[PDB]
Amino acid sequence: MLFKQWNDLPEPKHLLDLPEISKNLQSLEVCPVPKVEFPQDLDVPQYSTAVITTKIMNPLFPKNLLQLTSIGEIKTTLTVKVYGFSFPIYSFGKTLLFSMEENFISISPIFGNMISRSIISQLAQFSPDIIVIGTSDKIASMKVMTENECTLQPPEFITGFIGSVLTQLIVGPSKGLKFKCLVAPSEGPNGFEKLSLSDMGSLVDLCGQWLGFEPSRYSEECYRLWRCDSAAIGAQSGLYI
Amino acid sequence: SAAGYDRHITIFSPEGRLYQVEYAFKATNQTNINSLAVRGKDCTVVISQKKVPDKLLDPTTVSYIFCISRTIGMVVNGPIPDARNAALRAKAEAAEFRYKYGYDMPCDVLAKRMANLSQIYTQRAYMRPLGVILTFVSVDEELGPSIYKTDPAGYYVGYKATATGPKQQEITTNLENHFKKSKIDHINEESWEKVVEFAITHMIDALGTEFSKNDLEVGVATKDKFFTLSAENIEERLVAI
Amino acid sequence: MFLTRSEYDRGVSTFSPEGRLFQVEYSLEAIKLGSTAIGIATKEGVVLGVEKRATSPLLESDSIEKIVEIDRHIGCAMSGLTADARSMIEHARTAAVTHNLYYDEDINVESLTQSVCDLALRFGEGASGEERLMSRPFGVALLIAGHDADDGYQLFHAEPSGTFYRYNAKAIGSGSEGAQAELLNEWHSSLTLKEAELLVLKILKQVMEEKLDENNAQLSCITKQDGFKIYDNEKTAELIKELKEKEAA
Amino acid sequence: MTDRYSFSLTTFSPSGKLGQIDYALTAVKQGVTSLGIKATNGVVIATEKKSSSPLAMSETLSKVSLLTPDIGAVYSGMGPDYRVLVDKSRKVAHTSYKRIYGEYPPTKLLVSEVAKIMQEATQSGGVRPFGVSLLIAGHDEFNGFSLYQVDPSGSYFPWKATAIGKGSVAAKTFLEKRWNDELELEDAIHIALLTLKESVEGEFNGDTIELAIIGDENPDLLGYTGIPTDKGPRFRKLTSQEINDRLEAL
Amino acid sequence: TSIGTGYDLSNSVFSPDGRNFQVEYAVKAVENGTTSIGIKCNDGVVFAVEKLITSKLLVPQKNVKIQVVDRHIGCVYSGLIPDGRHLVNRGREEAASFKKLYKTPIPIPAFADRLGQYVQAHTLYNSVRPFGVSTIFGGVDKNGAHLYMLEPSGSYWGYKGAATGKGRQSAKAELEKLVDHHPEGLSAREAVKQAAKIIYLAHEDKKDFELEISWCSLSETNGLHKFVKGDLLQEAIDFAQKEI
Amino acid sequence: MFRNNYDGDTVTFSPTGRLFQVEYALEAIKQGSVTVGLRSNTHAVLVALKRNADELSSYQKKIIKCDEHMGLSLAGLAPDARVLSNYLRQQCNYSSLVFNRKLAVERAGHLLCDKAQKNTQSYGGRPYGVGLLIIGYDKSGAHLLEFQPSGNVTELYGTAIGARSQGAKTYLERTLDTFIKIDGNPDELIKAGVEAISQSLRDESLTVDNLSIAIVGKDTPFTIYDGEAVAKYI
Amino acid sequence: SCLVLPLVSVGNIPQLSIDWLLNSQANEWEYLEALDSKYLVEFVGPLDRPEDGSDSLYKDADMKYSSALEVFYNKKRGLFAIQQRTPLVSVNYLNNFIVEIILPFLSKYNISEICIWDSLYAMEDENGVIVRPQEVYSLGEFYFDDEAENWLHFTPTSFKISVDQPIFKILFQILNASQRPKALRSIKYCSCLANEGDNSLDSQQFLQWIISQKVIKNAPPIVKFVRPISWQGAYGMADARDKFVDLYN
Amino acid sequence: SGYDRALSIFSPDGHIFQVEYALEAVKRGTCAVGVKGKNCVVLGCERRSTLKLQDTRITPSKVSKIDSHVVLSFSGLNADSRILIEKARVEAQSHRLTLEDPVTVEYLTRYVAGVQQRYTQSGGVRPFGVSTLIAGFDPRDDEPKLYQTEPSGIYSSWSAQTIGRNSKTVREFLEKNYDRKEPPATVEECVKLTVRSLLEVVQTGAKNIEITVVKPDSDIVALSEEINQYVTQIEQEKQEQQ
Repeated sequence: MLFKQWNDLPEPKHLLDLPEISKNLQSLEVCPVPKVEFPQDLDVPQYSTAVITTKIMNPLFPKNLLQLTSIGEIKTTLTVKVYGFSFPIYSFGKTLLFSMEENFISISPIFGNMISRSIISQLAQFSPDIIVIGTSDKIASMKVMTENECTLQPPEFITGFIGSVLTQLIVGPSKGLKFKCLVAPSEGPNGFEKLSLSDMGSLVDLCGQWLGFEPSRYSEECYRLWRCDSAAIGAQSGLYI
Repeated sequence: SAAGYDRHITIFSPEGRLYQVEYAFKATNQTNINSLAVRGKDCTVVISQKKVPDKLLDPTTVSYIFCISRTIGMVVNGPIPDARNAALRAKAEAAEFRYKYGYDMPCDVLAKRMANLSQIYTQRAYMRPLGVILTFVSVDEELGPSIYKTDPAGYYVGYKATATGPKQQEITTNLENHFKKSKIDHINEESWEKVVEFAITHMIDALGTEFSKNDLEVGVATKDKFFTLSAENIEERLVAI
Repeated sequence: MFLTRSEYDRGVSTFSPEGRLFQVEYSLEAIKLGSTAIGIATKEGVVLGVEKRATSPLLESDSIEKIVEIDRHIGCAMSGLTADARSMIEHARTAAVTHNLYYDEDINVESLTQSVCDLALRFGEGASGEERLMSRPFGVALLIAGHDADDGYQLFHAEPSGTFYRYNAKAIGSGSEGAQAELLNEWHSSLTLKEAELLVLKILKQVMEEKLDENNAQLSCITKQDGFKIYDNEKTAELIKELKEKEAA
Repeated sequence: MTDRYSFSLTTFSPSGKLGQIDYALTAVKQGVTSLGIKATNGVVIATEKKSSSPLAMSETLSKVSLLTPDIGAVYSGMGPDYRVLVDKSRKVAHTSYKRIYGEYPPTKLLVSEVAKIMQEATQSGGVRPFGVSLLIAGHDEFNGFSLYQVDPSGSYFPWKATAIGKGSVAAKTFLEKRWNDELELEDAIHIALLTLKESVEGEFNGDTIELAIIGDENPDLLGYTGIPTDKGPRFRKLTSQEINDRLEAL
Repeated sequence: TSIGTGYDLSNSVFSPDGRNFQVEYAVKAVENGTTSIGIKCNDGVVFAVEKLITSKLLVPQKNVKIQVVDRHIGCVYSGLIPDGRHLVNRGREEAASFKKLYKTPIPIPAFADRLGQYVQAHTLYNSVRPFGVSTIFGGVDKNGAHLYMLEPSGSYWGYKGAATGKGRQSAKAELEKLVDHHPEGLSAREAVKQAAKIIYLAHEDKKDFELEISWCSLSETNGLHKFVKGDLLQEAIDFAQKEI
Repeated sequence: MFRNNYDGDTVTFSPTGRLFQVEYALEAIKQGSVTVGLRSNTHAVLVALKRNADELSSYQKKIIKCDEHMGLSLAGLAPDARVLSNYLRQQCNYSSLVFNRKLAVERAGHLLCDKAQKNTQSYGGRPYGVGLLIIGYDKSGAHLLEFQPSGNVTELYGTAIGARSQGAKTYLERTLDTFIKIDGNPDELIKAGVEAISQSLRDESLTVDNLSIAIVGKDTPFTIYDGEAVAKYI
Repeated sequence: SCLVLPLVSVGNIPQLSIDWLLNSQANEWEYLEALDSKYLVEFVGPLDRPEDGSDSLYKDADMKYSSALEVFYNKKRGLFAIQQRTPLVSVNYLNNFIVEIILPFLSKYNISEICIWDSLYAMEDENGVIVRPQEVYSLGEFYFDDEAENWLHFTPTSFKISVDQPIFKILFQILNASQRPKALRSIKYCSCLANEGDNSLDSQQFLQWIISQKVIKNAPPIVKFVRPISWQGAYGMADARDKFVDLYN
Repeated sequence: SGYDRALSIFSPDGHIFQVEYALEAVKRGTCAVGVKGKNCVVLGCERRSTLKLQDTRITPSKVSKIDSHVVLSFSGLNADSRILIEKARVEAQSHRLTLEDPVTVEYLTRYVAGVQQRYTQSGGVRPFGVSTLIAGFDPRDDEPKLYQTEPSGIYSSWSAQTIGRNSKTVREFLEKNYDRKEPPATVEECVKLTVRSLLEVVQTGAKNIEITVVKPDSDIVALSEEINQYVTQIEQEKQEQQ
């Protein structure tokens, strides 16, 4: 190229381009807070294990093999002088599952914060098994953490809905809970992240170990779910080799 | 400091200033080398201070004085890469002028040509000015001894005698005092050796220091040719005075 | 250690810190917005099936044509942006006609697919050192079917990334995942032409929000004897009726 | 691709103003004052020759340049831009008029060409607008004497008398109070000297003032004798001695 | 002042102090390269490179760190390998053109000037980046032996002794000590021994290393650039080990 | 965090003196499968593990023939790999047709370095993100070259690139003297390469559909075995 | 009695200065408490320690993680310092953050001083609040005793304030609050002009200027500048350069 | 958002925002309706209220006759529409010269879409903010042809389509009143349907409705006052229904 455009100067990266809630940038007034409502008929004590993750980890939970069933949903509403989304909750065996759908284009992090607070408040009454599955873009390799040991490097950190859940578990209103967290490296914006084959395999192996299933069938089903045009893989087959 | 798009290209600031040109002027004086040019009755002398802080460097390879053509010599203040680039451009321009117009290029016309190139650099967005100050010295057949100087801004002008560098103000003041004392506007010596000795004494008085044979670089322009004095000639001049 | 915005997914000629090109991934995401297109290649020929997703009732049935004829021995189906697909189809037809003119023979399907992938690679450096002709990569995925003496019946999937694969049965579109799973679980080499057509219709009805009918379902076939042809509405309706009869019992 | 074009360097502000042109005007207003006043039988152009460290030769650098034997110009702003514009104006005057009609162009047409060049500069994505303002004084057979002012935007206006640069408002007021319809060339020169005397901060001698006149023909400056129809230059530059003699006198 | 924010994202931008920060960043990249030194004896030039012992899978025959431009020109560099290799290729093209035109080997100062012009031309536009290599080259011509070092800015100078890389500073001191020990002159074999000694002194980082020494002298190699043979190389290694 | 401000293009250097886009291009290699290359004295062998999108997809053509005496295997980005393979084919044909001379392996490596270095210093182009393993035989014997897309070429007896290639490289380095003296029996060299590439497998085994072999030699023209042809080698 | 509240601004100079402030002298600073972060993008991270080999600010041994919005306390000089890692969600939630998070913290510990650190980009100066670009830093002061019911007074520095700037809304909410503390007396505002990039040295010089101006009453001088260990990972792996042998040599 | 400042940038969800912004600019202009009859095509357009001091003698017609058998209407920016119409007429004449056969409706629509696509392939150009309706008959039969072309270069075939501001109401009216099984057999029925559809959004149908009728054999008759008669008859029938 003879030259590059003079006006092609990037904007400062200090502020993220998060979606706007209210069109009034000079409101000078308190902004309304989203309201979250947890079902009152979920019967939490009937289940002794709850898993909190996002939609990207759907291949880790095959439907037919685990016998997923629907019980109730979390309703989130917000009024601005209009946002409303449905959060289904699944159940396999005796274990509940929350899989929030992140979308940095249309869904603000405040909804995720409210949902995480509601879920942690509801699940802290009985203290079941807590398993956190998520991804961070600042970690070099896969990380396994518990409530007593932090394996993250000083530069590495976890942000997002999983980060909100971990914050509520550690320094939130409800403390003392025991949790196991599995974090895998990823790239991309929230709700559109991508993984690698090795990371997917490691996640599948660790999930199978922590869920108690035969490695052969579990791995076969997980691989079939990954390769069936899953959004997490992306274009690994079409871009590399 | 600059603010906006006027940091990488040459456009007007809100105060009507070109910051890149001023920063190139700042870059010119980063070599910490001072030069002097004085015209005699039938000769012109340029003397540049030579610094060799490193004894692992060959002194004979350090030179900011260039022979543009048979009669024109050039002295550059600033970094040596842009100095050599300007030297090659000046050589090409002088040769092309001689080829196209049938007679040797005078010093003022070459200075104007370089100034026009500098103006191109200062107006074009994708081109940058050369952070060097050029001084052409010759003995023109129509104007006698001639010293002309051009800067990154595209401004050129002739001088009775000139000084340049970080400590140019003291040398300029001493030259003005000498001219007021004599009121002939040039040097009365009829031999170029005497003019070189006078320039050496003036530089010693202005800078308040004594030089060796390796601390000076002298070029003399006569009617027929411009030649750079060697170490032995400078030593002979020092021994004489 | 602070949260700052990352801009590695803006420029096409920019690598992610792990070495990925997010523009191609976004192009695939755009392709996912297109309607479902299915292609099944068996020893009796290749079958293509698309859904005519009509945004308005007054839209013409023949307006939407996502199954084209690259050549008498090469048919194509598209999913994604129609604008880029038009240029890709025109280039493929031009290449086929030029090959016929200069060689007096039909072009192999693999050669045509490679040519289309070379065209799709134009957003960067060309295959033969050619310069850049596209500001952004394509947003269309192609299913190319054909028949030739070298490899019998061939079916290929071509991506904007410039890499193509050979598939026995490939479905890409809005309902790509479910159709792909059904093809993986319900395919065998003993499928006949009728069985493949019925399977395509059943999968389309499975992955369609509205009721299946010939208005929003186009079926085309390519065989050695009759080249490439597209079934009309009457034959598709008869096939749908037969599928309903066989699924009832 | 992203190499065959460049975005426009001059763009409109939300208020409806071109920022680069305004900044060029600001740069012009920071330059040395240059003035021009028209008489009934001539035009006077004057400027102050500001200098660097007093070792340079002021005669080598001239801020008043002959465009055509009957048309001259002065500037306020940036020197190299003025020099480039002067060279281009001389070349355009020769190519467009002298080589076509056999005659030098009138003042208005040359001013229009210069304004067109400057406007093309302001409409480009590769160069910034020029940073000079030009006072052009000329004479032609069918329009007599004329004085024009050209701005960095390419807008030119006629003037009976005007001034640009640092001391422009005060000079404009003084010239308005001094100019009259019956003024002559000597009175115009005297008024121009008086106006310059109020703006120079240093020595007000002939070595720091550049003055030119569009007066009558000068057969002694033609360079040859023998053709009565041919006339000498109508543009003359006053020497230092003449300026000093006028300064000592009224 | 080593980090100029706001004036370091483009190649050809002057900072308010009047500095080009891309050039200084290229210099910083050079400072992280391998140590290479060059010495000038009475009638020749010696180059020494301290290389890291890589995997044994590499062929120890075709892998040579010191680059050859022309029969009388030797060259080493520190920085980025692709940039140095491209610069060596350009130098080879220039030498070939000069010899093809004027029927004589290109003089060292002319070669240095052409290389400096080519390197400096890459600091004039924002569509290119400066080379991230410092190059120590030299040779023998009709005027004698010449040794030059060229910086990423395009500035080149002639040196009695030049050093670059991680262990440059101490090496330079050793080079200065050499000038303080042999002011009158130096022979080629003594130059090889001292180059080996300086490389051994300045490689104390640890990971085993290897030494590569080449020389070009009129009275030892008939004015040609040749690598030091096994006997003299082993002698130099033994001398360097004994000196420590 | 401070790296994010200096990784926009290949023209920008970090304050510490880094070129991050080229580093990312190099890191893009490990996203591809594993390929191994090795030669003793007269034959050069490439072994490649092929990958498929799913069950119904075909397998990627890891090894592509460049000329009767030269071939390569690719690991990394498919577009850059195809561009460089076509470039090498064109260069071999150009050398043969113009100079009446077969292209040398070292000359091909120099050409690849020249082409790759240009995109690392000029704006408007993306650096290549594919590594190559080239095997050839010429008048100087058998040669194996590893080409790093930063613009680097190394000559070695054996190596391996791609995902999980560290185990194969360690095995090759440990047993270097075992296979470096295999002269005149290409089958042993091919089996040694297969054993080397089997060390990089993780929860997978070599089959008849995901293994490809390429062999060149003195009297053996460059040939490629795939499918049933490699069934004898398991 | 003095509170330091950094803002997420251009170049993160305030926040980094906070990292300069705490880790330069970790003896006098200890972790105090984590505030509610419902209005942030709060993260979870490990502990951070000074590079010179000092004890971590988190004295308690039962905590191994960290949150975004945290408050550290200096009991020797009674200074509260806030640290934020993730930016505030949107711009219309500043009012809620002021009147629902830091509002209880005011009058929770009876703080008698507020200090706000900010960095402004000179390019986005739409309202032209900058009048003397010769200087780089700027200071403004406000007293409740000397003022009843733009509204600030600035020292002879580089620069009123723009209505769009966060500082104006912060001041409006602090003054107009119906739950404001009775012990709040003085508000001080330090601002710096700088560009985006590696602002470590810029942050250090900004902190030096703040200490020299004695904006904080109980701010001791710093004689040795020590970075947190996390800054060693700003460019990535510590030995990343050694890895690319083919690229660096 | 960060992914909307260029036409060559893909969004993470798979959208090009500049195309959407061009569509929004299109939806800002006056309405335009195209209806296909059994053997005729009707193009209706909405004219903004004419000012008192505006010359009505040479006021431009919203429907431009590209060729003796092909007409064009637009919605969006007027000057860009003029540029597109000029290019389309030049291309039609060039095709007639080159192949001795007048252009078909589909070919001309494809050419217009191709021009609009080409004006999206560079970062230094602004795409046309015009959506066009092309109507006519192929010059060898009596089959009506109506096409809609969008700024992105996408062209589609319709039987009754509305583009412009408040086009949802007219589209719903056409959906609830137009049936492809029984298209209006006569020209009068199609004209009445178009006028009634336009009246759903036009404040005053006496001076803000323009009707053009295209029939086979390349006739093309533009209705004058007659539109006022249709409006009055529709009002009378509506009041009779009341």
